[PDB]
Amino acid sequence: RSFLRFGYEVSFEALDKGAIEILGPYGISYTFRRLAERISQ
Amino acid sequence: GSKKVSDRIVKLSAIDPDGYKQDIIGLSGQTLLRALTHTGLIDPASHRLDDIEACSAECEVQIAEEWLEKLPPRTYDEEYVLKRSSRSRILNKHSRLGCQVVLTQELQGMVVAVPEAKPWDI
Amino acid sequence: GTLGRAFYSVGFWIRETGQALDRLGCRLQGKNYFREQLSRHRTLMNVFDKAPIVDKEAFVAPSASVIGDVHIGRGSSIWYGCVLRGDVNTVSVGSGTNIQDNSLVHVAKSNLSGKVHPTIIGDNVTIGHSAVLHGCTVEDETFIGMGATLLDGVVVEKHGMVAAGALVRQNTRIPSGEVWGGNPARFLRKLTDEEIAFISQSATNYSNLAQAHAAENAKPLNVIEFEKVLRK
Amino acid sequence: GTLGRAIYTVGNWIRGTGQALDRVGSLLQGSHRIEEHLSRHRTLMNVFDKSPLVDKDVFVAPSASVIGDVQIGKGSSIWYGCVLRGDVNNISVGSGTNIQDNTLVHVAKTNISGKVLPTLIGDNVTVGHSAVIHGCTVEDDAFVGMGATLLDGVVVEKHAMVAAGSLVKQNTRIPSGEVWGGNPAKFMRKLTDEEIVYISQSAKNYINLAQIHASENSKSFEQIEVERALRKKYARKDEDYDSMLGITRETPPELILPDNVLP
Amino acid sequence: PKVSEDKNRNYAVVAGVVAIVGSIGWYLKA
Amino acid sequence: QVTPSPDRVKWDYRGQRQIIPLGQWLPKVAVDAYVAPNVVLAGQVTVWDGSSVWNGAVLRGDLNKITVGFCSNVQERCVVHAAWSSPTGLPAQTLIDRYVTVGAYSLLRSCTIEPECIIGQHSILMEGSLVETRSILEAGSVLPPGRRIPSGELWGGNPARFIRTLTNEETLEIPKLAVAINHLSGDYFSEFLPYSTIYLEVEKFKKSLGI
Amino acid sequence: PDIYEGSPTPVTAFLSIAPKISIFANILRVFIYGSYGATLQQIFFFCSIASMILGALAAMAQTKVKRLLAYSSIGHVGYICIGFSCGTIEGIQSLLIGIFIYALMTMDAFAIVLALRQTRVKYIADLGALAKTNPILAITFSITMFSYAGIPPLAGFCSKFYLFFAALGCGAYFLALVGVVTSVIGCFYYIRLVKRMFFDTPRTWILYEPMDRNKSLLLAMTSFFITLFLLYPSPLFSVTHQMALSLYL
Amino acid sequence: DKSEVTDRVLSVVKNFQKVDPSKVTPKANFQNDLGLDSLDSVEVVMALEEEFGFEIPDNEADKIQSIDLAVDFIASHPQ
Ligand SMILES: CCCCC/C=C/C/C=C/C/C=C/C/C=C/CCCC(=O)O[C@H](COC(=O)CCCCCCCCCCCCCCCCC)COP(=O)(O)O[C@H]1[C@H](O)[C@H](O)[C@@H](O)[C@H](O)[C@H]1O
Ligand SMILES: CCCCCCCCCCCCCCCCCCCC(=O)O[C@H](COC(=O)CCCCCCCCCCCCCC)COP(=O)(O)OCCN
Ligand SMILES: CCCCCC(=O)OC[C@H](COP(=O)(O)OC[C@H](N)C(=O)O)OC(=O)CCCCC
Ligand SMILES: [Fe+3]
Ligand SMILES: [Zn+2]
Repeated sequence: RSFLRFGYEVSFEALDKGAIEILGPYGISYTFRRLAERISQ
Repeated sequence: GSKKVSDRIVKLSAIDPDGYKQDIIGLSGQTLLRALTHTGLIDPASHRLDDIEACSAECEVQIAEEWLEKLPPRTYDEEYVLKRSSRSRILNKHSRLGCQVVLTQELQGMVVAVPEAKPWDI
Repeated sequence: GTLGRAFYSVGFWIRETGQALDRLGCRLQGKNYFREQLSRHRTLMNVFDKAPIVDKEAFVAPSASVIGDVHIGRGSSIWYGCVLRGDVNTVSVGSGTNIQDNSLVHVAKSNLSGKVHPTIIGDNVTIGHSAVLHGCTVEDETFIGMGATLLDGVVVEKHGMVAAGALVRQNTRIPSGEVWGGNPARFLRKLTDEEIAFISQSATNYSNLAQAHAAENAKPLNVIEFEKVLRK
Repeated sequence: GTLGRAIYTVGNWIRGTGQALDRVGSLLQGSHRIEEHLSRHRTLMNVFDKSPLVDKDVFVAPSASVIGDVQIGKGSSIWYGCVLRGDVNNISVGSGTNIQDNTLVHVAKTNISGKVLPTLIGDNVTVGHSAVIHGCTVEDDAFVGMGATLLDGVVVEKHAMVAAGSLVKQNTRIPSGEVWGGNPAKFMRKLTDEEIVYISQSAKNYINLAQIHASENSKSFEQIEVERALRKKYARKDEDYDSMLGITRETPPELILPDNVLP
Repeated sequence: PKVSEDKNRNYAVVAGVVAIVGSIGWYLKA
Repeated sequence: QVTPSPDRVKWDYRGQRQIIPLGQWLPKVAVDAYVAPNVVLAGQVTVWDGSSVWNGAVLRGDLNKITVGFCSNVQERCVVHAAWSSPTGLPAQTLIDRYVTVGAYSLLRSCTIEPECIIGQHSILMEGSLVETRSILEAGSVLPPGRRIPSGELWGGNPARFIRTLTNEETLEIPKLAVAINHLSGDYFSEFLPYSTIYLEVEKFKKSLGI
Repeated sequence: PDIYEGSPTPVTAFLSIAPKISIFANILRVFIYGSYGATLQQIFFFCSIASMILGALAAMAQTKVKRLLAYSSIGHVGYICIGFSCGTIEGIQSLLIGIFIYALMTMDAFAIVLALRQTRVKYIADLGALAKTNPILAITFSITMFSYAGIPPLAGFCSKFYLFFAALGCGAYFLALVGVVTSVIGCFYYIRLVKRMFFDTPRTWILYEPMDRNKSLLLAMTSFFITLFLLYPSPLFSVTHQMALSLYL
Repeated sequence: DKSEVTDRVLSVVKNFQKVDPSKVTPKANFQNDLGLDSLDSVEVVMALEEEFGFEIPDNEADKIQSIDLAVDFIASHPQ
């Protein structure tokens, strides 16, 4: 039960999906929706 | 039952910059710009697409106050287009994209103030 | 097979090269009569390897467009405006029948809708005006009403007269000597004997009338109108 | 001069070589292609001995096949693909009518019921697209819906629109002011004055529309090429260089439609 | 029907043929 | 009173003139679109790329412009017309979008068709009639002016009558059907090369007498 | 960018290819006497870095077509200046190779744009669903965008390759990292165009009329040059080395 | 909006020397309720177009017989 709990709330939360996913979608995509915007003006 | 086309008919009151009232006819479920397209007061070749990325305020229409509380507001870039492709970098609070406004059955008798057509060639 | 199509394409290539050489020679001489808008229609249009076969005793109208693998029997008439198209499969037209004005026959071009069914027409079938037989087999000695909309898979057997404006549903056989009409084809009554004789009588009269046209529609071109058109 | 003679000789040589190569290419095909030949389709032919007496003001499209004794009045028009087959009995088409596109008019062989009458059409009568008239006796100023299937023995009165896609059955009389449609008789409704105005205006509109099609379909080769070149030249305008050159370009009268057909 | 009867196209045609001859010679003679 | 005239021609030698320009209006047919020799294009029709118009069609837009979309076919014996105005009050021009199958003997007139809108045989689409996308219209269907067909849904019968609702598996077969018809039209397209050799026969027949 | 927008498209096709070649020839001829090394190399180094950064971060937000081309040209000018900042024989060789490749690719892109000018293409979304109406033009334009991206199996990657090699020749490691970052960023918004015309299918379609034989032939020649360049690149390398070596002797 | 311009179009009506502020409502006919003359009506219309930039064209100036119609027309105007 602990293994099944921590295979969803540890590995899938604070290791790959959610924690380091700040480098994939919604992690850097929105970062370039502000930096690139305030450069034409 | 018979599914007449006349059920989803939306009539508006588009006014040219010359101060002339026009009785335009549109459809419920399509964009307001499409409704303005049949009359021809807005050049169809300028805004052929319905995508937001393909909008440069060439579909901009001025709306009276009494019609602005019964349609969804500008979310993130509906205001950006107004505050980017304009002579004055400021919102009017009375203008809205005709490309993003969808016509509903209850939105009949709406008055829209189409401004002077801006250049769009190149 | 595949090899024949390659030679057909090479034939197109060489034919167009020769045609372009002809156009260059004509244009070099100071003549531009190749730019006319002459109607490039053939009453016996074909594809690579179909070449519609027509019996010599049959009559086909100039406005008719026989396309594909259409086979025409003895004594049958192919009237003005009919669009008999038989590219995918055979379209057998019986002996002594007739296909009236502004009619047509499909073969159900698209192969998506199951299997394509070849069209079969029986002998002495008085196909009506504006018939839109959509690739259905029709047995001999029967009448098809004007404005009928026969669809694929329909087996109209012998003496199965079909009322005008019928829309018989696909894969629905018409019983012998029984009339079906309306939207859709519903039973109305049973075929009577005077109409049974009238079907063959009409077939014979239409065949004779077609023979008369073919006698008079094969008249020489009457160059008077040819001079009239040029002189304007 | 002599250079022109030499060039003409070279043109003949090139034409002969091109025709020979075309022949060779045709032979390589296996003779599986039907040759184009010439347009044998003829309008206004003689069925047995009787010719169609068509008026001068009538527009008959070149694709139409008007055969048999056909009497067509002034101002009317026959459109493309239409077939006025009148082999057996006369087809007295009135003046000011319009037998529209892909319409068929045929007459029974005097024995469909024993008391067959020739087909007659009145004046100011519209027939519609792809209609089928087989022995009807339309009278003046009547509307026929497109795709109608009027069988034998039917008589439609004045101002008695038949709905489009109808299947008017045998010996069915339509009273004036009634609109009948569907596979059975199936009366729908009465007439309206808006609708009578629409019928009259459509009838006159097709009369004042048919003449442009009549003129365009009857242009000589030396004239159609000139019009094609003129249309190509004036396809698009350029006010910039026109104003800079001090000139103005006006479209030729032969490329302008009469104002009666414009909306 | 023996002469082209166009005192403007013939010079263009002879110019074209002499251009072709010049091209084939330039390929060959060089 | 009816009188004959010698200006009449009982044999139009030239043919039919498939493309009929009306003043400045010209039928804008695009390349790679099959148009059969029997088809008559008059007025201001525009045929787009990948389309196909089959023999017998009498496409004419002398009243209002008529358009045929990409990879959309108009089958044989289909008469399409346009009107100045429609009862609905919308522009009366008829427009056919992409992947639309018209079906033989479909008498379109001032209608409006959305994409993926298979139309059955004997269809009498009238002025102001509208057809929403992903819908199929069964053969023999007739609908009066000002009548619409909703989104993907099957109709038919003598009037505009509901039949059933389309399933997901069958509603994606429309584009494939249009593509297959386009393939067959292209198969016909390669049959005849440009600039037909009739003019040679013109000269041969003219050489028989005079000039 | 405003000049590129407002100017007629045939003008800006000529305004971004021919003038740059002549001005860069002028700069190369001036460099033979500007032997200071402390007044010309560092200024061009800084300007190259700034140009790459600003082009990469400014063409991302552009929704029009010609504005995107202008900013891509600015970024390519920055990459071009990288090779001049080295100030060696290999640096000048990379400079000339990049100029040649960029000129060919710009001719390709503007041939596409003038081809689509027939129906007044303005925004990036107009060319949506082009993979079905005109698949061959779609794949050609995709190859052009990938050539801009420096994707390996195409021309436009060889130029950036040998440019970076020259940059590492002088030991300017800061230039290499900025070049890598800007290359990735530019590749993203290059492939954004491919997304808009192969994957996303909008409800409304725009049909483009065919082009003339001039644009078609130029387009075919340039597209075959771009793809099949990394199989036989020796003549360009040899001629560019001879050109760079002839600058001084 | 209508409420903002009503407070200003009511003020101009007080200068006609015939209109009493004790007999004026948002629903008040000029000819019937106020008893104004047709010429008095056109003077009221004239005072309305001087309030702002719009000219109140001739065609639409004959459908403001009631004050509420005039207020609605003024509020629903671009100028
Ligand atoms: C078994 C067979 C095997 C197969 C046999 C194979 C044989 C190989 C033969 C190849 C022939 C080569 C031909 C080269 C073709 C070149 C292109 C054709 C040029 C051409 O339009 O014609 C002349 C022009 O003239 C020249 O301005 C310049 C054109 C000058 C070039 C003409 C040179 C032709 C001489 C060819 C040698 C003669 C040898 C004769 C051979 C036959 C001997 C028996 C007609 O002008 P034009 O104003 O009335 O009209 C043109 C024309 O319509 C289009 O170009 C445009 O639409 C229009 O704007 C206008 O330009
Ligand atoms: C590196 C590997 C990949 C490269 C592979 C190269 C392969 C070798 C080259 C193949 C060439 C094939 C050409 C076949 C012959 C076609 C002849 C057609 C000529 C022609 O039709 O004349 C005009 C067309 O213009 C023209 O066709 C001529 C103008 C063409 C412009 C080309 C400009 C070349 C100079 C600049 C090149 C770029 C250099 C960049 C470094 C009129 O046309 P029309 O008769 O159809 O009627 C008008 C339609 N509008
Ligand atoms: C050996 C055949 C030469 C035949 C020469 C010839 O026909 O030129 C016409 C073609 C195109 O010219 P048009 O568009 O006017 O065709 C008008 C119309 N299609 C016609 O045929 O007249 O020229 C070329 O592309 C070839 C360029 C390379 C030529 C080597
Ligand atoms: Fe917009
Ligand atoms: Zn008959």
